[PDB]
Amino acid sequence: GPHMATGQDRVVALVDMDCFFVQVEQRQNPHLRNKPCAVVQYKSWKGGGIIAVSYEARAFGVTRSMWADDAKKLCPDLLLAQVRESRGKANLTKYREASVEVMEIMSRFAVIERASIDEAYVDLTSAVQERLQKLQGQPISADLLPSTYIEGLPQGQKEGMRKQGLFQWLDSLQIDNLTSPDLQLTVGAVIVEEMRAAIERETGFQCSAGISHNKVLAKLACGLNKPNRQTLVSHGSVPQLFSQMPIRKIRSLGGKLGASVIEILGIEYMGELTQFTESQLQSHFGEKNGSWLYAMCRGIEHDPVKPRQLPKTIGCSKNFPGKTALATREQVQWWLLQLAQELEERLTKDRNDNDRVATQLVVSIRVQGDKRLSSLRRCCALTRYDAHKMSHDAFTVIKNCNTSGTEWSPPLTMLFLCATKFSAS
DNA sequence: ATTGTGACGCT
Ligand SMILES: Nc1nc2c(ncn2[C@H]2C[C@H](O)[C@@H](COP(=O)(O)NP(=O)(O)OP(=O)(O)O)O2)c(=O)[nH]1
Ligand SMILES: [Mg+2]
Ligand SMILES: [Mg+2]
Repeated sequence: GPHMATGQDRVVALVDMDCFFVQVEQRQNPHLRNKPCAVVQYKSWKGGGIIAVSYEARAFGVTRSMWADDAKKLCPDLLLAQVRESRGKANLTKYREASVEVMEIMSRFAVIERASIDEAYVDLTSAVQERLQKLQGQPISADLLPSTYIEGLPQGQKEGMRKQGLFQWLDSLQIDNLTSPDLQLTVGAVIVEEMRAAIERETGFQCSAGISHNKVLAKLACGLNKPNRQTLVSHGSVPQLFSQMPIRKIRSLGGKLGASVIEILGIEYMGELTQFTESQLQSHFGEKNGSWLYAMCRGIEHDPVKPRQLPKTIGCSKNFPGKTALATREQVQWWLLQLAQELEERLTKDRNDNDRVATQLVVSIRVQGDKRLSSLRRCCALTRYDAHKMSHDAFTVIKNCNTSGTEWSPPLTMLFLCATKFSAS
């Protein structure tokens, strides 16, 4: 009753950019705007692999991970932008820099946790307290939430249903109680409207946001009304939402763990989790997962918004599939040097921008026919931002995989260099 | 012959 804490302390938002790499290319190339288009990596093998799709193109069934030739079968007027290639590999620099544009704007409003190239969490609890004090009890106008959806409303066209849901939400608000969680979420959603307006005005990119009380609900909410919309998921809307929410839709249950939850417990939806005691979940899925699951199916999650705007690692990766697998010593050296050269450029820029230095170089390889994605992961010291030195050290650290008596065997299907263990500089 | 990243957990 009174002592059952509800995980309504925080206001957390998740902002994710809509079809981000396509928007970056559409800003640079006006001819792609308001068109079915996608961004691919490479072009020789089946026209390249798609990693980003505009919503127009999605209406035709185009998705990420499709080959571009297959996508063209679904969508014959599809436009394609290609990722830059450098030293024979995909170069994602332009999007990392567009990302930084967006992150720098988000940082003005609150402390953010970069969750990926195109998305960040925001802890808005302090900002909402401030804005609540400034309103001095003034009610909240639907003008202030022009793109906000309220999940589970209305109850009892799209813009119409959205505005109906927003009016039902706003007429039920107790605006006098500075401590009502629902009010706090509302004020958060006003601030997130302002943040998304600033992002679009200062970059031309559009995004969606989830506003809720924790990261998992914010992230789930963010997807509910993409594109170019934001969704408030209240604590009170969790039971209905989760009663038909497949377990795999929750961040981190989309894989092996989620499948075991489904299979062992004999359930399909998030809501059904509430019928198990914490100990039952801890027995089946370990003590941590169990605690996390017991709280999560009630809408409660405690993972903090970490103050971390920058990646913790900087890495360069390239597959060598099938008959392009590296089979000679010269080949492994030339590609370790290409990877090391890109890594060096990125690290030198990181040092000058962010006043820090990586201290550990990780080399990962896959050998042909291996089942695993990574066959060997070995670390060594990183003492200089010198590509020739890094590549030589990667070779020294992996050379004892070669079973040849000039040749390389088994042939390498992946090289991966990664700088980690950063330190102030 | 999705590929290229990046976080975090387990032991
Ligand atoms: N290299 C590479 N880049 C990828 C991959 N997957 C995604 N990206 C890149 C391209 C993506 O633009 C970007 C962000 O990924 P999302 O937020 O998951 N997708 P988006 O923003 O496109 O659409 P939505 O509106 O649904 O959020 O990361 C991949 O497998 N490989
Ligand atoms: Mg996105
Ligand atoms: Mg994303």
